[PDB]
Formats: sequence, structure tokens, C-alpha cells
Amino acid sequence: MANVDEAILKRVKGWAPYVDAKLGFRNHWYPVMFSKEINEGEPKTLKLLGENLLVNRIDGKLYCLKDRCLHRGVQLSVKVECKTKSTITCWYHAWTYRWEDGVLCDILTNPTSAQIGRQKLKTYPVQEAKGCVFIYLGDGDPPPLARDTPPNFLDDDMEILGKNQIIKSNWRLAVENGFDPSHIYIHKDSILVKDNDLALPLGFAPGGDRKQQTRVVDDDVVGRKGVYDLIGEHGVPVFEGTIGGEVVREGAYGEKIVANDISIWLPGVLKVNPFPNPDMMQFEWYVPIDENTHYYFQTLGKPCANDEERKKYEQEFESKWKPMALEGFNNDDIWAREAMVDFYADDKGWVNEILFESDEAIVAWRKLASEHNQGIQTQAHVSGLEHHH
Amino acid sequence: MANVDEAILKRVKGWAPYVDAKLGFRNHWYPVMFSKEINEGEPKTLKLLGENLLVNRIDGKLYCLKDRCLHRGVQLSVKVECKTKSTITCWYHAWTYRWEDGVLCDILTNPTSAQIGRQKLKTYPVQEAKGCVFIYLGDGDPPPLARDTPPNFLDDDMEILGKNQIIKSNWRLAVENGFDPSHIYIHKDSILVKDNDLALPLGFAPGGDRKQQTRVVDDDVVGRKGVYDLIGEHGVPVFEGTIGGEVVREGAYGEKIVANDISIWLPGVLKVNPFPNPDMMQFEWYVPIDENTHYYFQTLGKPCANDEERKKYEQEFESKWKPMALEGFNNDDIWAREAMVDFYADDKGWVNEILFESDEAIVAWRKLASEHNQGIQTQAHVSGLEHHHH
Amino acid sequence: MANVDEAILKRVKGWAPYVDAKLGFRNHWYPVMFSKEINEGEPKTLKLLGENLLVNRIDGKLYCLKDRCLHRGVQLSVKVECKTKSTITCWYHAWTYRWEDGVLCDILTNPTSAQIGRQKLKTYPVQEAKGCVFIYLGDGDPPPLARDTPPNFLDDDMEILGKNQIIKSNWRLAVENGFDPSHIYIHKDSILVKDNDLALPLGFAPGGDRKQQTRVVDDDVVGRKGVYDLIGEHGVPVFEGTIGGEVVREGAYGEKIVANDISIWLPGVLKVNPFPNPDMMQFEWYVPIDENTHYYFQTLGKPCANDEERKKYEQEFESKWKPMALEGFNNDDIWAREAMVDFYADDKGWVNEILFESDEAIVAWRKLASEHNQGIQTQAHVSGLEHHH
Amino acid sequence: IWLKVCAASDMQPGTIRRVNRVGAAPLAVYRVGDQFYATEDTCTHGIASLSEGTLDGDVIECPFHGGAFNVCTGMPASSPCTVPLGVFEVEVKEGEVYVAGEKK
Amino acid sequence: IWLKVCAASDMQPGTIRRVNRVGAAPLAVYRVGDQFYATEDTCTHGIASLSEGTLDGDVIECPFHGGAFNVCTGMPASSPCTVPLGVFEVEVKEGEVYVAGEKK
Amino acid sequence: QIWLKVCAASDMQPGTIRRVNRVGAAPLAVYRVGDQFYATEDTCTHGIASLSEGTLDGDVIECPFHGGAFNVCTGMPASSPCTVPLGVFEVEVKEGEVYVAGEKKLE
Ligand code: FES
Ligand code: FES
Ligand code: FES
Ligand code: FES
Ligand code: FES
Ligand code: FES
Ligand SMILES: [Fe+2]
Ligand SMILES: [Fe+2]
Ligand SMILES: [Fe+2]
Repeated sequence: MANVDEAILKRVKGWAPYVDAKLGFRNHWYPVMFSKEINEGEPKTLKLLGENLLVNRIDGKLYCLKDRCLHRGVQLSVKVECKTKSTITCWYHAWTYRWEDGVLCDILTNPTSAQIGRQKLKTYPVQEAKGCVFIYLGDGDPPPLARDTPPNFLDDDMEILGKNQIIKSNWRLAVENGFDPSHIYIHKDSILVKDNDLALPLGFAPGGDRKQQTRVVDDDVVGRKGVYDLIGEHGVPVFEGTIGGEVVREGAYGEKIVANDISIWLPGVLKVNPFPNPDMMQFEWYVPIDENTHYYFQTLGKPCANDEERKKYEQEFESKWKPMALEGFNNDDIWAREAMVDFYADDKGWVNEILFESDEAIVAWRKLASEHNQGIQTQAHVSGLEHHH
Repeated sequence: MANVDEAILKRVKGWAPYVDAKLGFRNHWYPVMFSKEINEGEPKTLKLLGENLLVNRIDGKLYCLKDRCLHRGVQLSVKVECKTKSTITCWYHAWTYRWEDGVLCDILTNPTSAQIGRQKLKTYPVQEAKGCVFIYLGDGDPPPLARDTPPNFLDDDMEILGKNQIIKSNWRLAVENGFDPSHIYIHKDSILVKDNDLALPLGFAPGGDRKQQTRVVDDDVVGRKGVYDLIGEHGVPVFEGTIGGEVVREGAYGEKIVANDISIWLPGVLKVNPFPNPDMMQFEWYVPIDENTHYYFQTLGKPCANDEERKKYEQEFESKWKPMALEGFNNDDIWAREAMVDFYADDKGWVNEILFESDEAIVAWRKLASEHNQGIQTQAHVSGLEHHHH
Repeated sequence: MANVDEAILKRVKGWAPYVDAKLGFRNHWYPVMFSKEINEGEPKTLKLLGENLLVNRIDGKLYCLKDRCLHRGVQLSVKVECKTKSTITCWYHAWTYRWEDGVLCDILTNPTSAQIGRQKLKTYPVQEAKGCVFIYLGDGDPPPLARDTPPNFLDDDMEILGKNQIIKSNWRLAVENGFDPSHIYIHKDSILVKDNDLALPLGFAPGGDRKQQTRVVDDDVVGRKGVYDLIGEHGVPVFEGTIGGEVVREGAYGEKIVANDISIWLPGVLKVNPFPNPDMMQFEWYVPIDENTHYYFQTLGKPCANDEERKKYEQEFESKWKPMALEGFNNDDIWAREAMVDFYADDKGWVNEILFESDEAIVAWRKLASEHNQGIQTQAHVSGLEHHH
Repeated sequence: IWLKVCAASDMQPGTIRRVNRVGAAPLAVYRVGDQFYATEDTCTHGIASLSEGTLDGDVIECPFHGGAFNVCTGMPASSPCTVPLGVFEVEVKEGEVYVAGEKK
Repeated sequence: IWLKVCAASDMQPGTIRRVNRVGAAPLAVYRVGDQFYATEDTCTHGIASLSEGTLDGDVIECPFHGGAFNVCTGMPASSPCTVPLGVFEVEVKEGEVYVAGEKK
Repeated sequence: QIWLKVCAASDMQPGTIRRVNRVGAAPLAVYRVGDQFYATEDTCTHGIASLSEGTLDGDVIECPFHGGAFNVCTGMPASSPCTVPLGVFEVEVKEGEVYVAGEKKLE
């Protein structure tokens, strides 16, 4: 709420909430690390939606506290003091909080303080699923994690493996690039295309009406909100790039057909199926860290019936899929996102961009996101909500 | 004024002037370096209250001129040209000023210029005391230095030694941390505690009413304004820190009793007595350089009756007190100050902080500072005061 | 065009347009590099008046396109794809533009797009003269280059040699320093003074009336607009600087008379004649890159009747003039400009500066520039012009 | 040639009406007071449908970025639009609105 | 049980009176016009005394940070306050002000 | 040279300024405030601007260079950036003729 110039928001009537959502959407689950990255009794720091957080594993369960003391606003993590299994004590004046509910249960520097038991450090729900750590950066009782994950990600037999890193671009630039039907052009020379014999066009000549270009899902059995890119349904794949009539580039004529269906879902996760191989799927999140950075949380899923297949899959992932696809294919997506930063940095790109046909997919996402997000994160949420009677 | 968003200042009615003083208080004396650091005819540059200054020693006496030529506003220090003993010539167009009164006395590029003798570069009073260089960053005739110094700092036999450095935090965060009764918790593991057998509690359980937690000084005959931390006069010291009623940390049970006499004084200097030893005193200033930094001017005083004694003290200072106390004890104060930067950087921390009992001392200081400061330094003082004919 | 606080512009009634021209004057020619730095088929990037541009040489002729794709605003230069001799293809979605008119002629990702042939990427005129590349950062058909060059620079027999670099200061601070009669004081210890036996005063005691201090040119048949510094016509040069009546510094008493004819011309080029030698001239531009930087385009001219003289001149330029003059003399101008940055950075210096007699020259320039510039560049020109109703 | 849009009575002044055409791009019909106009439906600055925009007098504002055009001349009225819109001929024969198959 | 605080006339309209309770947190009694209300005196956001704050209608403004509460419901009216204030019903009989012994 | 002949009181309209050039001396500025006449140095003390080219608002003259201003009666600064007082020269009208002092007033 109120993150962009009001004059700009007034102009983008089709999707003002989205353009305003610089810091991301509040009240959604977000993956931030893998389960194996946080061990028992070893608090870890991270920044999500502009908020500094602390995550700890106690008796195997994860807990999340805002990494900012209620007293003088210092990060507890500057000098972590976990003096009892269930609490954390601020290094400054020893205000002590319970990981379970964030209640200020003790103050070593003044055991008679009237503040004891009268204050609460913000806590956020944390759930582990498929080896991934999800945090509900929101208020109140959280909805099922399924609402904020693409279809099949939570399937029992779905084996998930991935990689996570910090990328220097606003989360929206990452989402739009990933769902961009015509951006496939930047992948024409990817080693995956040649090494995994993929069929990959340079783009698409749209067919049918604009309504047929996408399929918006307004509600799933679990309340999911997303959009499928159907440009290939009635569109013509372009395999020969011409300029003035002369052929200057060709797409890839591999035999492996991948990415039959691509969908983007709130709060901002893309599903490409099948990819990077006919028997696999790719689910990737673009998690807002702050207004200029995001976590590029990549995962590859493959149904595995037993420990035998999970083992083989893990070997194939480390030896081929991670380096050839997650890096060999998606690395080009990283600098593409970074390339759009300047144009949108002053929020003016949201007005001056000149869109063409395949962008109907992006527009559908912007509208869906604007209409169904569960809240706009504001700088005030970061410093402290403000209201004057 | 006009340093902080008015909406925020309206919210902190108890100490708005203090919250607005991001650049510090004008019209007060401030220490900026030690005498031995400025030698004859060796001009030195420094920034105080956001203003670039030049200090020089001529025939032993210190002079201070604003380091910004009246002409095109460049710093004279980019290329110093002291062509005569009593003057400095700007390297750009040679406008020449007298260190003694800042008067533009000559212009080498145009000896016929009408500006000659008709312009004056800002000068500030400079005074040396106890081996420390104090600059009165203010206008008009300065008050006695004693007004802006803690009691006993100027005593005849008090030998002063110290260290100075630039710290990355606003000066107010440094002042509050220093006068913060409960912050003593951050010093529980200091090498000084064990190595100097100190008795040091973890905190305090206040006793009595609010008024009794401090003693506001506004009756001092020399005019100094400050506050004494009396939390220990009715409060029970905390030596056993508990969580859920169980002891998880204890204080230090050393023999040496220290720091039971703590006071903060305008413009921003703390006095801890006795410290770091029962026969010594610590006086430290947190001098505003700009909105984000301050000089952490530390001094330790110990009465000495002669050169033999003051020499013994100096040796003890270099081999023990400086490394064990000034650094071994106060280094934790430095990162503690830095840790509060983010919360207060947007000026929102002044509204969102959740205070507890011992902060009564900090509140008293904020009120005293707001009511008795001699002026709010503004960005306009830095660029040039502005006024439009009414 | 509102680049500075209105309260400040209201105060500087004699030259508000100039004070507002923080990004430079639009609709003027500006030198940005030397011809030998741009080779056939090798596009080069640069920023001029805050705008990112791309220059390319095709069949020996130079072309300039704005380095920002119309689609999502990325710089084409991130990954240059010139697929045909006359075009450049954006690496992102393959929007293809013609170098000669900027027309969007093809889109490889969708050859049926309605945008093809309807959109046009901004182009700017480019002209090479005296081995220097000039770009007309303006709109509409350009005026003759001579209008924005000092007298004699384009003389047939005038051989031009020089160097260019990026300096960290607003272009105006560089211009004023260059035309500043009394700044000659900073050159009193230059090696060129002793090594080239120059006569050089420390300053000037002006004589005559205000009007006599300069010669404002607004009747040049070529349209040139500039000012001549005539302080020395009635003034007594200072060769003995005194303090308290005591001589503390002396000027240079060499035999070579130079820099007795100095003039500044829009859009911001200084002509010093004769300099650095009695038989040479110096022409230097202070080209706006952005509000904090400028190109210091230095050129030295010397009449040469044939290749023989040109080679000899070239040799001396490399062994003497460039190191002893352009660097040995002008290097002090570089940090002098930088020294003024802080005072003017907040625009307050334009109000608080305390000028003296010789600054009459600078004032004349400020007024000439304010009255005769061809346009004020604005941030909107950079992001995309804005207008309502 | 001409195509049947609607009855002049079916459009309240200040309203817009999208006209879908078979095998061709859509058009937009605007009723300004008691006069009717027509232009391409697609905004020249992107892929927006101008019929989903806001009409103020004889100026239509695009819902996407706030660009605008004069519906009579098709000329840009507000940034970021710069490319003139295609204008089509309209005729009201006997309380009935008609739009020309091609642009004037 | 009920605490006899003071005579209704001991308080001028729009004023606040702090009521100390040995072995208990102090209370604040507010006189809004000719009505009386009571809450805990300590601001829930810090150590400020609401009795030293500013009363605007039925809303008490904390002197420290500008946080505020509705003296009738005890609910926060302005940030940064987030924890509801303890409220004590008040009764005025025969010109004497009485405040409930325990929060309710 | 004590009194310099300027012009006829008639030659000046209320609220105007006249520049008085002097041989071998800095120029003066004579201001007519109503029917009263005042004079100061013509050169702004903040730079090299000619105050006679500025704007007179009542008894306050505004410099055309940076917006600084002075009270023409006292010569004291009225608006920043000016800080140095102007030299003031007595003016008297004898026989309908305006005369300005050749030397400035002193303290
Ligand atoms: S800032 Fe954490 S206990 Fe004081
Ligand atoms: S900037 Fe110092 S003499 Fe000109
Ligand atoms: S950003 Fe250039 S073709 Fe899409
Ligand atoms: S698509 Fe219409 S203004 Fe951009
Ligand atoms: S102590 Fe009351 S609003 Fe903070
Ligand atoms: S020269 Fe008059 S205000 Fe600056
Ligand atoms: Fe991609
Ligand atoms: Fe400390
Ligand atoms: Fe120079």
C-alpha cells in the first residue's frame, strides 16, 4: 500500500496493486532455504519481504522469530545468545523471548520489569515440505501450504531436489521473464538444448483470440491462483528467424519435446512441465528479499516409487540436471532479469514499456496477481505499521 | 530545526529538539583531537557538526577557519598554500585570509578587487586544555569551557590521557548507550572484568519512584547541565541472571568497586567514577561529525602530583589501561552503537522503541538535552543560513 | 524545465535556464569520441546527456540508435546481435531495428506482430569532422555542425589531434573553470610554464567598464553563440603577488606569449589562442554524460600544409604537447573542477557563491547560455517524455 | 463495405462499444454527445483494448498505461502514446450506426 | 473492592489523575466532560505515564511516542501502541468517583 | 565633492532606483521611497551585481544576481545570502535638486 508514485499507480488501472507490490505480497508462504541447511540448535538469519528473520530448529521442529529486538531494535543475530533450549536472549539488555510464541518471558537485567509477559516478538509460521523450508510471511492463521504451491509439487511420490541463490533484481522482473512466452529466444544457444536434444523454437506466431492465449485458474480445490501459457495451443512455432525475408537464425530441431505446459502461480512460482527432460518437472520461486533482490529458488521434481529411484535421481541431478539445466539453461535468465532493472527502477518502465502479442501472458499474470494477492507488503510493515487517530 | 520529518517530531513531544538534533547542538565546546596531534604550521582538516574545518598552530596558538573558500566554495585543504605565517591562500584564485580573524586581507589574482577587506571567512574559537583541543562550534563570544565539561575534568592535578577515533553511528546512539544503566550486560565478558578483578553486576532491579532514579543538574554554578544515574541507590543489583527462575548467568564478584557514580552532560560527555580502577576516572565525548558518524573521544584521568607520577601513569596507560579498558572494555560499546543504526536511521526508531524501567535515565537525558541545549545545528548552517525578507 | 528547486531558480533571475540545465542543453552537437575509436561493424556504447546510445559504422558511415529496446527497456548492448549488415536484433525477444531510421522492421520471435513497421527506435544524427565523432543530441533535422563549434576548428588546413576521458563533475563546473580568467593561478607551477618558456601572469587587475570586459557574440553568420574574455585589453596583468605588501609569488617571465584570445561557445566548448604554443590553438569540450560527469574532449590544432608537417606535428603532439600540455597543464583543471562539486551539488552554490571582478566573464557566459541554448535536457527526456490532457 | 454496429439509441453519450470483426482486428465505437466515431480498438502503444478504457469528451484513455488519443483524429493526446490510431468512417443512417470496413 | 478515588469536582474537565496503588500498577482516571473513565496508567508500549499525556475526547495520547488509546474500550487508537490497555469500570455516586478494584 | 548633483527630485518616480557613476570611485545607487530619497553603494556586497538593476520593494532592495536584499535606509541585509552591510550615503534635496554625499556615513 503506497510504495509507488500515486501518479504512476493512477495510470496502470489494469494492475495497480501489482505495480505497488515492490516488496512482494504479504500473507503467502515462501520457500527460503532447504531443510538440510538448518540444523538443531543453530539459528540462521535471512531477509524476507524486507524483514530480517531468524530461524531455529528445536527438537527437530523449525521456529521463526523476527530478527529485531523489541527494545532498541537491534538484530539479535549480531551476537546470538540462546541460554536455554526454548529461548533466545538479546545480547544488549538481555530481553528473553520464547521461540514457540515470541513472548517476552524474562529480562536478565531487570527480573522485576513490568514488561515481562506483556510484550511479544513477531513470529511467523514455518513448515518443511519436500526438503524445503517455507515461511508464512503473514498475519493470523496460515492457509494450507498447498494454496501457495503449484499443482503436484506436494505429491507423495514427487522427489524434490534443488538450488537456491540471491539474484540482484526485483522479484517481479524474475516472474515475468520466467512466464514470458517469447523469452525462449535467449535460450537458443543453451548447452541443454544441444546436449539433451531438445526441440526449441525461437518464438510463436499467435493464433486464435486473446482469451485463448492463456487459461486463468481463479480457484483450485486448495484456493490456488495462477495462469497457464497457452500460446502454443493455436499458435505457430517459429523455427526460422528471418530479417527482410532472409533466414538469419534457426531454432533447435531436437526430438525431445519439453515444456508442454507452463504456469505461474501466486505468490510467484513457475511450473514448467515436463522439464528439463520428458520425465521431470521444474518448479521455481522468485522470492522477494527486498525491493532490489530475490531468492531464485529452483527445484526439479521426478516421481520416485522407492529409495532406489530416489537414489538414482539424486545422482542424475548432481551429475547432469543441476549443471546442464538449472545452471546451463537458467543462467541466461539471470542476466536477462538484471537487464530490465534500470528501466523499471524508477517505476517508469511500468508505463513506458511497449508490449507485443505474447505479452498477453504477462498481462494475465499482472491482473491475476492484482486481483488475488493476499496483501501488499509496505515499508511500514518493515519499520512498524503506522496509524494516527 | 527541519532535520526530521515534522510528523515524527510532533509525536515525540517530550524531546522533539533532541530528536531533531541529528547533527548535534550548536554553540557548545567540543574536543576534536589531542594537542600533540597538531604541530606548528601544520594545518589539519576535520569535520565537526557537518562543517569542514581547518585548524593550524601559529606561534603556539591554535586557530580555526572554516575549510571552504568564500569564492567558489572549494576546500582550501585540497591544496594548502600558507604563503605567510599569519595567512592561508586559496589554491584556486588566491583569495587570502588571516588565521586570526578570517578577514579576506588580499587577493593575489586581483590586488585591486573591491572584495578585499570586505569579506570574512568563518572562524571558531579554539582552546587547549588537559592536552585536548576544544573547538567552540558556535556564534558570538564563547562561554567558559568548564560549562561544557564534566566535573573534575579540569582539576589541577587530574592528569588526562586518551584515544580518539571515528565511529560509524549517530552521536546520540553513542550517548544513550554510554548512559544506559542496563547495557552493562554487554560487558560481562570483558577482559577488564577478570584481568582487573572488577565487581560487575548484570543489571539492576529499580527501587523507589521515578524522580529518585536520577538527579537532574541545572543548578551547577559553572552552568553545566547534566544527569546522574542513581538507579543503584534504591535498586538491587542483579548478579544472578535467570530464565524461568533458573540461573543461566552470573555477574562478576571481583573486589574492585567501580562505576557507581555515572553522569552524562551536555553537549554529550559521560563521566564514570571511579573507572576503570578505583583510583581513576573516565570522561568520554561522542562528538557529532555528521548525521552518521561521531568522534569517540575517550579520556582517563588520574590525579598525579609530579612528573614522576604522571610519567608512571602514562606507562601504565599504554601497557594496561588503553588496551585493557579503552579497548578491552569499550570496544563492545562500539558495535552496540552500530547495531542500533538501522532502527533509528529512518528516524522511526524514536517512535517505535519499546522502553523498560532503566531507560528512565535515558529519558531524563533526552529531556535535559532538549531543554538546555544551546541551539540545533541544521543543514542550512552547513550550506549557508537562509532568510527571506518578510 | 524543472531540474532544480523552484525556490532557487526564482533567486537566480539573471541565468535560471543555465542553473536548470543540470543535464546539459538538448538540440546541440557534441563530440563523444574519435573516428579511429569506432570501426566498421563494431557497435560502441556511450552515455550522452543521460541517454545510453549505440554508434556503429556501416560502409564507413556512422549511425546512432538509442541503446534501449522499445519492448522491455533493456540495453541492446548487453548482448549485441547484428544479424544483417543494416540491422541490430535485441537479444531478448528479437525485436529488430534498422540502423538508418530506427524502424522496427522484424521480430524473430513473432514475424506476424502488429508492431512491425509501426514502432521506431530513437535515432540521432552523427557526423565526423576533423577525426572527431559528433552526435546531435536533439530532435528534428540538425543545424550545421559549425554552429556548435568554435571559429577555426573546421579550417581546411587545421590539423586536429587530441584525447578524451571521463571526469567526475557536472559539465558546467568544467566550462566555468575553463573560461575563468583568474583560475590561471592554478597553473603557475605547470611544467609547461618552465619547459615551454611561457609568459604567464598570476591574475589580472581589470580596467574599463563592465561591457568592456567581454565581447558577446550573437551576430555570427554561422549562428555561433559565445563570449570572448577581454580582461587583458584594459587590465594590468599581475606578475607579483603580494600579501601585506610583501611579494610572496611571481608569475612566469618567459618569452612565449600565449592564451591572449580566449572564448567560450555553446553548447560548451572553449577556444584558447594561441596555446600551448604561439603557433597552435586549443579547443576543448565539456560534454554532459549525466548530472555528475562529463567528457573532457581535448583537441589541439596546428595548420599543416602537407603530410610532412602533419607527421611532424603528430610526433611532437605525442612526445611533447600531449604529456606536457594536455596533461601537464590541464591535469590541474581536472581536480579544480572536482573541488567545486560539493558546493554546487545541492544547487545551493548557485546562490551562495561570492563572486569578484574577473567573474564578469563567467556571468556573461551564464547569460548567453541561458538566452541562446536550444533546449533544456530533462530526466523525462531520459525515461520518456510525459504529457497529459 | 459498412458494418452494422448498433442502434444509435443503444449507446448513451460518453460510452464506448467494441466491434469484433471476423478475420480482422477489432474496432472501437465512441459516442461523443450525439456524434459517433471509430478507431482501431487496440492501443498503438501496446496490446490494450481501448474499449475497456475511459472516455472523457472526445479523448479516450488507455487502461494499460494511461496513454490517450483523440477519437475524432486518432492523434495521440497523452503520453506514452506516440503512434496515431487508425480512424474508421461511421454513418448513422436511420437511427442505426454503421462503421466502414477500412480506415478513412 | 471498589476504590474511592476522589470527588468529581477535584478534577477539571479534560484532565487526568494518576492513582497509585500500593503493591499494584498505578491507574489513570480521566474526566471527559462530566464523565469518568479509568485504565492502567502505564502505556502498554513503554514506561510512559498516560496521566502525563494528552486527552482528546475519549482518546488518550501517550507523551512519549504519540501512541494512543480509547479510554473507554482500552483499544489502541494510534500506533505504535498495539497491546490493549487494561480498563476499569467507573462509577460516580453522590459526587464521589469510584473505580473497580480489578480490570474488567 | 562633498555633495554630488544627481538629478531633479522630479526626474524620479516613487519606488525607482538611479545609478550614480563617479570618477575614480565605486558607483552609488539612489532610491526614491515615496518622496524620500536614500542612497547606498550600487555594488551588492555579496558579489559584483549592480543593485540599481535589482527590484525595489518598499524600503528593501533585492539583488538581481542571487536574490539577496538590503534595507536601503540602514543598508543592513534583509535577505540571505547577503551578510555584509552596504555603505550608506546621505541624500538631501536643495531647491528641488537631489544631492548625494561623496563619503559614506560612519558609526
Ligand atoms: S535492544 Fe535487545 S534487550 Fe535492549
Ligand atoms: S575558490 Fe578560493 S579564491 Fe576562488
Ligand atoms: S526487450 Fe528487446 S525484444 Fe524484448
Ligand atoms: S498499451 Fe495503451 S498506453 Fe500503453
Ligand atoms: S511509551 Fe506510549 S506510545 Fe511509546
Ligand atoms: S551578488 Fe547580490 S545577492 Fe549575490
Ligand atoms: Fe528462461
Ligand atoms: Fe558500555
Ligand atoms: Fe585551466
